[PDB]
Amino acid sequence: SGFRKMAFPSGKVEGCMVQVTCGTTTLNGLWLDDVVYCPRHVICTSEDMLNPNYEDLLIRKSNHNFLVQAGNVQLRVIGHSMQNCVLKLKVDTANPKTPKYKFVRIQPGQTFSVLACYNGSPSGVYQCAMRPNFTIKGSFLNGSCGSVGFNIDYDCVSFCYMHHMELPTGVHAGTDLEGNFYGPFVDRQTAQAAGTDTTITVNVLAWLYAAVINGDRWFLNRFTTTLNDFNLVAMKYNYEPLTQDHVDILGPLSAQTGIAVLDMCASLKELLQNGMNGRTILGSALLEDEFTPFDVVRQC
Amino acid sequence: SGFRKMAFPSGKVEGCMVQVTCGTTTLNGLWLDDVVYCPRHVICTSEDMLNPNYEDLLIRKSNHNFLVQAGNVQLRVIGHSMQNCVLKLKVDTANPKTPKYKFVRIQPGQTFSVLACYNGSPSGVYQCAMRPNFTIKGSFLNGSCGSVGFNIDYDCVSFCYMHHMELPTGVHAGTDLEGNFYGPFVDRQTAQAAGTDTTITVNVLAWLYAAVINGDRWFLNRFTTTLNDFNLVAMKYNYEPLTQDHVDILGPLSAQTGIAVLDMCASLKELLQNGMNGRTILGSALLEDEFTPFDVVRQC
Ligand SMILES: Cc1cc(-n2c(CC(C)C)nc3cc(O)c(O)c(O)c3c2=O)ccc1F
Ligand SMILES: Cc1cc(-n2c(CC(C)C)nc3cc(O)c(O)c(O)c3c2=O)ccc1F
Repeated sequence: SGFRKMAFPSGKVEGCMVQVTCGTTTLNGLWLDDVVYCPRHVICTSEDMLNPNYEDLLIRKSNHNFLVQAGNVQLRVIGHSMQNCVLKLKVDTANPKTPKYKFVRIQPGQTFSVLACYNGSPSGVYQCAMRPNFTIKGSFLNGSCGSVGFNIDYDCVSFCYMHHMELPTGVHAGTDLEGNFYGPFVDRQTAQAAGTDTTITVNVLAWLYAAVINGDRWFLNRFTTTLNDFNLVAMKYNYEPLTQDHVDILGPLSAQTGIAVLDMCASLKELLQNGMNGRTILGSALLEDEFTPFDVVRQC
Repeated sequence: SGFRKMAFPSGKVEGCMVQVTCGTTTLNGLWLDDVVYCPRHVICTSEDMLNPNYEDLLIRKSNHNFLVQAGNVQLRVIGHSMQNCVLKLKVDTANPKTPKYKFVRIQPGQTFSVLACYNGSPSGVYQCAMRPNFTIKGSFLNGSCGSVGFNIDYDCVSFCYMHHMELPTGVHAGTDLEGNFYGPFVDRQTAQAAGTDTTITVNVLAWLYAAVINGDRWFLNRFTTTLNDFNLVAMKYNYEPLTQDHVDILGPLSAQTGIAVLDMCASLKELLQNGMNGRTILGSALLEDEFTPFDVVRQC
């Protein structure tokens, strides 16, 4: 029993975190086989950021401009190149702690764990969702660039996020591990801001199921709604539309609790229209939307 | 910016988790140097639990009754003994991944990370507080016994919790690593239940400071209160009394935000008397009490 925001064990990723220094900037890098991945703005000075031509700055660099430290051991950089917004520093040593890994890009609404790092040293691990507006509500101080997000499946680490910058509202923007930003953000100084966000409906539903599995039942009722009538209510309250595919995905959880998806939607409609009247669900007074259906099955 | 429930990187603890089987029971063990630590009820059958004499059950055991598996490698048990409520299985191999470690007992109100494990395999990591009633609000399914709680300080893992059982309200009870239970709980079948709980005041205050550091300010005000007048309000709302030592501990956070502790107490008094009026603090509609002052400084 119990339900917590649970990250994946981070050990497999901790063994890949290194420190990359170029000029006066030190940030974090991901060391897999004989390649070190890090944000390309490591090659920039502060005054470069207005309109950096990264093609410029990189040709003006050479291997010895990059100091790579794995723990106490210096790694010798033997090659450098750019892929989109990440830098690939080829080193002379394959990381013996390289786990089986994948570079996958996630969808808004999916979750992952973040290993927050400073100077190549892991500091903490926590769960995140990719928001519908492609930001993440992380916890990052200056120095955390290069920290990565990931899922683990059996033995295989699927890296999905690298941290690049904080936006003006305090949320976070980054790339997949091929260097392509999530969302309409760039690694140069602009007034870029997070777009408007929505609540991830299928996740809220999944979390309600986690609540029923854990003995919270006060919000259940005898009503059902149609998918169309629920979606009218969702749009009013700034929730993603619910699709039949979401309904299908919630199936297992529906079967385990004996509460039909559209039966649970009726409860969600009541919660949105009436609030909670001073009660809580799984220790929260808000509707939580950063647990996927998979996260719930995983933990329950 | 941002503020999340952040666990410590679990890699150092993952390398110590093993699987301990005795009879038909398989649970988790902590492998440090040439000793494997696990709950002593691993030697019990279900029908033993009414009034087990653990001195009994253990003398009726021998080394080969205990199967210890570290990943795929079987560990040979060469000694067994009981210390309070934990079993110490001496094995013929010192764990080469033994970190620097300590066995420390924590106080109610302190926090730690839990590496939830099944069959010796780490499943997830998350943050917990030891409640004032010595339970923890964890996330544990059957099979999770032997999972440990810990803090990390520099390079040193201070183990503070081993999981033993779930209580009827769904909260969790366990021991320190010397086998002494937190709170008035026993590893035998009774109607034992969590005692009444209170809210950890100094932590709520710390979290309010984390909120001010992150730009949440709507709950601040120009009032101050006396320590005694705040404590009258705390007792009414089932909050721990606030001591001068708590006030001292909050000092750094007070200095960093320029908000005097008793100034923040006045805000806490208003929040308790009026609620939040539909607003949120750090994404929560409840007053959070599972961040210590240290947790806040650590993350901010
Ligand atoms: C103005 C601006 C700054 C950055 N920037 C840079 C780039 C540097 C040359 C100032 N380096 C970082 C390093 C970190 O370790 C970190 O955590 C960060 O957030 C940043 C970061 O944001 C990115 C785009 C921009 F338009
Ligand atoms: C009735 C009762 C059960 C237990 N008990 C036992 C003991 C076993 C012989 C049934 N083994 C566990 C193994 C886990 O892996 C786990 O997660 C658990 O919660 C337990 C657990 O609770 C402890 C005291 C009790 F009075």
